[PDB]
Amino acid sequence: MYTFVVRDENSSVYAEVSRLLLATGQWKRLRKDNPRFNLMLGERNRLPFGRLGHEPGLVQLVNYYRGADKLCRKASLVKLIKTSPELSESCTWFPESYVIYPTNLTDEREVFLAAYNRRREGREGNVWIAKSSAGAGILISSEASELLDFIDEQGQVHVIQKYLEKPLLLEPGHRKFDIRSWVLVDHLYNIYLYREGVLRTSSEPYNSANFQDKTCHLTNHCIQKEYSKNYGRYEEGNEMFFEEFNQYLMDALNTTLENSILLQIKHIIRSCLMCIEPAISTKHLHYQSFQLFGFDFMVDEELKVWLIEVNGAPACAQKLYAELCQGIVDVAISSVFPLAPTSIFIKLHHHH
Amino acid sequence: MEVIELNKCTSGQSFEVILKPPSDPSLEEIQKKLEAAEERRKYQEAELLKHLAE
Amino acid sequence: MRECISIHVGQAGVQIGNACWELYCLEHGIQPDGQMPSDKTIGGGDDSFNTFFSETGAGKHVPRAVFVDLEPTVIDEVRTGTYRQLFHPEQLITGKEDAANNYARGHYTIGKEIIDLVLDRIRKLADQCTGLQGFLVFHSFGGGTGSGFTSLLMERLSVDYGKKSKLEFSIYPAPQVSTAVVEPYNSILTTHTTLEHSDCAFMVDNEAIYDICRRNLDIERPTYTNLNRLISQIVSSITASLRFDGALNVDLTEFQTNLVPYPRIHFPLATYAPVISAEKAYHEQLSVAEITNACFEPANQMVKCDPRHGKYMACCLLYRGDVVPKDVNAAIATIKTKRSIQFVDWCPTGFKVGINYQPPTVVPGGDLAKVQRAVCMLSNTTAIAEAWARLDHKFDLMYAKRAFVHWYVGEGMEEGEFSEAREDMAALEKDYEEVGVD
Amino acid sequence: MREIVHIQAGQCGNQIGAKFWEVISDEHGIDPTGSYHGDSDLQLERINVYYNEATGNKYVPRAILVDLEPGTMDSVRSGPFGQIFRPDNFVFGQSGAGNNWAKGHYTEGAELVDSVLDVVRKESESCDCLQGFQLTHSLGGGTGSGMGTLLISKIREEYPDRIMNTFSVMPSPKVSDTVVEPYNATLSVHQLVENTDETYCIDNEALYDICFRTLKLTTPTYGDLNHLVSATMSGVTTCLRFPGQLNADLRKLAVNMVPFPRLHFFMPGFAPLTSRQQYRALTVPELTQQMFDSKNMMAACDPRHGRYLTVAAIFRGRMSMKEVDEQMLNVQNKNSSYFVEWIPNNVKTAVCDIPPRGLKMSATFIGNSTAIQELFKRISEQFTAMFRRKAFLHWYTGEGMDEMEFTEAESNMNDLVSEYQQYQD
Ligand SMILES: Nc1nc2c(ncn2[C@@H]2O[C@H](COP(=O)(O)OP(=O)(O)OP(=O)(O)O)[C@@H](O)[C@H]2O)c(=O)[nH]1
Ligand SMILES: Nc1ncnc2c1ncn2[C@@H]1O[C@H](COP(=O)(O)OP(=O)(O)CP(=O)(O)O)[C@@H](O)[C@H]1O
Ligand SMILES: Nc1nc2c(ncn2[C@@H]2O[C@H](COP(=O)(O)OP(=O)(O)O)[C@@H](O)[C@H]2O)c(=O)[nH]1
Ligand SMILES: CN(c1ccc(C(N)=O)nn1)C1CCC1
Ligand SMILES: [Ca+2]
Ligand SMILES: [Ca+2]
Ligand SMILES: [Ca+2]
Ligand SMILES: [Mg+2]
Ligand SMILES: [Mg+2]
Ligand SMILES: [Mg+2]
Repeated sequence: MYTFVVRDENSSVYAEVSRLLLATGQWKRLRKDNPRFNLMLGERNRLPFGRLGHEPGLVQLVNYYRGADKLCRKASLVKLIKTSPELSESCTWFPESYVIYPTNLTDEREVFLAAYNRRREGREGNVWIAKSSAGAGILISSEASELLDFIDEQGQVHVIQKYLEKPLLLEPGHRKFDIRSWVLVDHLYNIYLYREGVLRTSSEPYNSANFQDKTCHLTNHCIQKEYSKNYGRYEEGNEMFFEEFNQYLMDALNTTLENSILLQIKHIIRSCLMCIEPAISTKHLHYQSFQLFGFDFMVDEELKVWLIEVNGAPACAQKLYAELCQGIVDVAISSVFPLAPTSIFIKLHHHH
Repeated sequence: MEVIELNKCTSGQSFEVILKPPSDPSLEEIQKKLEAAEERRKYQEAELLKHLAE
Repeated sequence: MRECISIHVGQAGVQIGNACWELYCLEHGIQPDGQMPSDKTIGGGDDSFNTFFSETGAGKHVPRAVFVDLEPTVIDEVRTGTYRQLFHPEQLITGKEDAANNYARGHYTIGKEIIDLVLDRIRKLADQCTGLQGFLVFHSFGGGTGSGFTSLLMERLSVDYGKKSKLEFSIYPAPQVSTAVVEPYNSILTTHTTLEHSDCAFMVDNEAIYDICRRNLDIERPTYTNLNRLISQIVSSITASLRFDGALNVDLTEFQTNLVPYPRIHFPLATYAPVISAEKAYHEQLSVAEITNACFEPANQMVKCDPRHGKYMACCLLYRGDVVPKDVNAAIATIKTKRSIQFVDWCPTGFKVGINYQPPTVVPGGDLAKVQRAVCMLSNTTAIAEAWARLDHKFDLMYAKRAFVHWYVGEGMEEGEFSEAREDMAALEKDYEEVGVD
Repeated sequence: MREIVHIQAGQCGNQIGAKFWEVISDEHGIDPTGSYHGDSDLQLERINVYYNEATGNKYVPRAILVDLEPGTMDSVRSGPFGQIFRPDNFVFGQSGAGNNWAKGHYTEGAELVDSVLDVVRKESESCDCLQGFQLTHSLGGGTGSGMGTLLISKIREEYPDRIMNTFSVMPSPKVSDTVVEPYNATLSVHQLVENTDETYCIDNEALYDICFRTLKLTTPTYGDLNHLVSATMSGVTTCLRFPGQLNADLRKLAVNMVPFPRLHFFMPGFAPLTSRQQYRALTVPELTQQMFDSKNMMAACDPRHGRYLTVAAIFRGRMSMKEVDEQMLNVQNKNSSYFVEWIPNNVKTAVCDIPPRGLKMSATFIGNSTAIQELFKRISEQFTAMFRRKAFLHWYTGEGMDEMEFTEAESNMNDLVSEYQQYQD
């Protein structure tokens, strides 16, 4: 009889895992403060890693890699990419980005204007986007004065990265979109990619002559369901899955999702996770770790994949909660606490 | 990667390697804390005996 | 030359003291009867070993130690043990009933009535020193004597020896080799009243020594003898610079200078390797780069934690055996490129390195195998704060219900000394976070 | 040298105490004459904890036999090991207590208390360093109850900083001598709450249910109930009488078991408990699963009705200490809903190489559980059933007591029930 606890009631993902665990009759749930446990579904912020792995006779497992925030925070990711030789500053799949601190507080303000003036002088597209992790608060503008003046009006760190002025547009509609891939990493650091992805598409025609209205530029699921007037017109819930998106790519462009986008995605996920393995690995640690990730990708009109950000506590698509949650119990939990396919994941082999 | 202050003797040697440059109570007060805890003991034990006398 | 007096308080300190002086004698070629064939100055001399050993006219090399326990059953093992002849009866002080794992008992009730005696016995070894450096105090955190009495002894030593240094060797409490439950109280009580009196403290977590004995020595259930023979190795390696020729860590003062920039953060993390089972057929002798690369694994730290998520303030590498500087610098370079070694911006990113050619001595019949080179890394990391967080959490759980508090109050302690000691730890944890996190 | 002073008062007290000395005497190799004839040095390691070394290598238990009628103690002296006891340590009256707490505590007992303490004092003055006392007695009778508590009240007055342990037999209407046992029990319990550090509760009903159901004894006897107490007393004292890495005296043992001064009432357990399929070897799992089973507990209290404050387990025999940890760690990690979460590591374990007589290996259970409140609920319910009508009060009011003192004992134990209740939630 294995035992676990719950410390994040707001997690729609692991709320299902706990429901499945109790359905097996072999996992008993405990109060949220009982240290005698095998598995911990911990909180998001200020998770007490230091107290894990000190209970005699208990092998403990947690669902958050300590130090993953370096990859899931806006400013941390950029600093990680420009400082990590594995990715280098010339990383071809990550938009040219810069970390900018508000003037009321290192900082890459001057380095940003340097490349900005270089672009304004060379007639090139010079539309940037400002964002941060403390947002739901994003500003798109082609003027460097408005971007910097908007960050100084706040009080937390921000990042200015190139805006993809040539995004891939679906038809019919002429609309933007992004791609969400779920990647699970077990205690052995095997990198499993969920065979099922989702595209959170915009229900508005992309307009390049008006960044003021951010409904055809932002593809978030909550902005389309609040500020968009064509929500649910083309696909149910602005969510297209890998089956239909694969058929469209074959009818219009004469190619497959595997060859055009999936290879780049599997390459980006590898490069990001292998990069920070020696920093977050729990190979010879007194406790074990495994975390679910949510990579958000972009695609331009040249079928080149760019990395937007990585989510450390992502939510899932309503249609994929069952298949994915069960998979988490198969490869991540039961692999360490066995019970008494055609895996739904894609192992991304690598050199540990 | 620099090696400074190399000292060698018969039974070994020691040096320093730099990779990157940077960027009470008196004797009177203790006897009081001890005697004070001894008084609270005597007062607690006295209340125990007074209880037994009743 | 300058002398060092060692003090062993409680069962844990006294047993670990027994295991170290056994090692010191094997290293320095000192027989159980105290004679030293290699010492050519009969009954005198200011050699390096004389920092820990004095000499008599008869040529007996006697430790500069003092064993203190409030119940005699543990010290008696020394009076009749293998090295009974080293010490004289003055150096062994024993009471008649212990502190029942009660800090308030060892500190107040029982400690007051025996403190003046220990001082006198220590004053007798001090008068034999031409230039006393300071004291090495071995004790446990859980034991009522190791915790309650040690803090009191420290307060007085800072009064009778103001300018002298005081290093600690503290045994962190681990449930796998303990039968008590109030150890978090004692640990937090003693760390509060001792903090401003200890210049540098080496914490060993029995849980760490336990798993190193189970994993590397293939002991299914290790005894205190097992734990002590390993802990005495680390201790030997840390005190070697004071007993042998050298220029690194040559006096107790150099330990604070090289390891403790901020005072309240005086708890270096220790790491040791290799630890090889003697029962093994025959092991492949590890290289300098391999054993050094092991110093950054959690599996051989005296306290289980994650230095990757802390920041280093200082770092020492004490080597023993066939090691040359050329090989050391080679391994270090390779490790900086594979590891996460984040220093604090107000401290140099460097390593002081000491090398003693004599390889580690092993007690015949012991559990460790003879290796040609070994190393011990002393690193001041904010990651050791995890050990405090663990302990401070257990303290909160019990104190929220005032559990076991009556046992301390009943021995003369005021309930306020709990919250006063706890708030001090809340300050010690904040100092670690102010220096480590961003 | 950490000596213990044993005391047994009353019929139940002395019969149980006698068998106790019969059990451990055999374990330490002490024959009925006081001569040692064992084969292991571990039998003498801690022999001075319960025995005084006389001349000629004779060992004389450090016990004091007490009672207000000569009957019971005449049996002990003529019994198997009766000669072993010190002739002077027999202190007895002739009137008797008539199963009346008042007589044992105020009138008859009072006249004899000074002479008993004179012997207690004589045994202590020889101790190099006294750990503390232990009294065996029942609470439903008059002597071991009324006088027994009176002794404790006076031993704590002369030795206010020594440990006072008691093995207390609680009355049950299924094994009842007199209808007034709830009176005597309620009065004693208040004394134990005040002047004892540890009290092992031993319900005669649980002893009866164990002999009848688990042991398959058709018609149990007081002697059968005492064999269990004998073996149990031997178990809880194993860590004290034999060597090992334990190094624990009575005070240190209480310090880790009593989180609160008044909640020092334990439930003991023993395993195995087999009926005569008696030669089967018992595995470490079986030893553990029974040790925590209520049917192996002697308080007649369902532990699953409360929560464990602290638990202590002692294992005897040549076994796999690695295997002991696993099974114990298994019981915790499989029933962690019954241990309190505000006391980390409240379950500890000890191993001993010497097993009891005639058993490859055994396990003794010591539990400080809030379930014990169900015991004091029975006693308080039976008390109120009679005191509400003042029934049988005259036996006591005639001895000099007032109804007020009864009302206080009533409210005193109801408080003890409420105290155990606020820690179960
Ligand atoms: N590493 C190691 N730890 C020990 C040793 N002896 C005891 N301990 C630990 O010390 C803690 C208990 O403290 P003790 O040293 O036994 O108590 P004490 O200092 O003698 O003080 P008293 O309570 O009066 O007995 C437990 O957590 C033990 O695990 C030892 O020889 N080696
Ligand atoms: N450099 C860039 N070029 C083009 N579009 C961008 C962009 N950066 C962000 N976006 C748009 O913003 C969205 C992602 O925003 P971002 O991830 O920064 O906020 P967020 O993290 O709160 C959303 P989530 O965490 O749910 O993925 C995408 O849908 C994308 O269309
Ligand atoms: N277990 C056990 N209980 C006993 C024994 N003798 C008496 N009792 C119980 O003790 C109570 C009577 O107390 P008693 O021994 O007569 O007290 P005394 O007057 O001091 O001798 C009743 O509840 C009995 O069930 C015995 O030998 N074994
Ligand atoms: C399990 N155990 C205990 C614990 C408590 C008591 C008691 N009589 O209170 N007895 N034995 C031993 C491990 C070292 C002590
Ligand atoms: Ca000399
Ligand atoms: Ca000082
Ligand atoms: Ca009379
Ligand atoms: Mg986000
Ligand atoms: Mg001790
Ligand atoms: Mg009777």
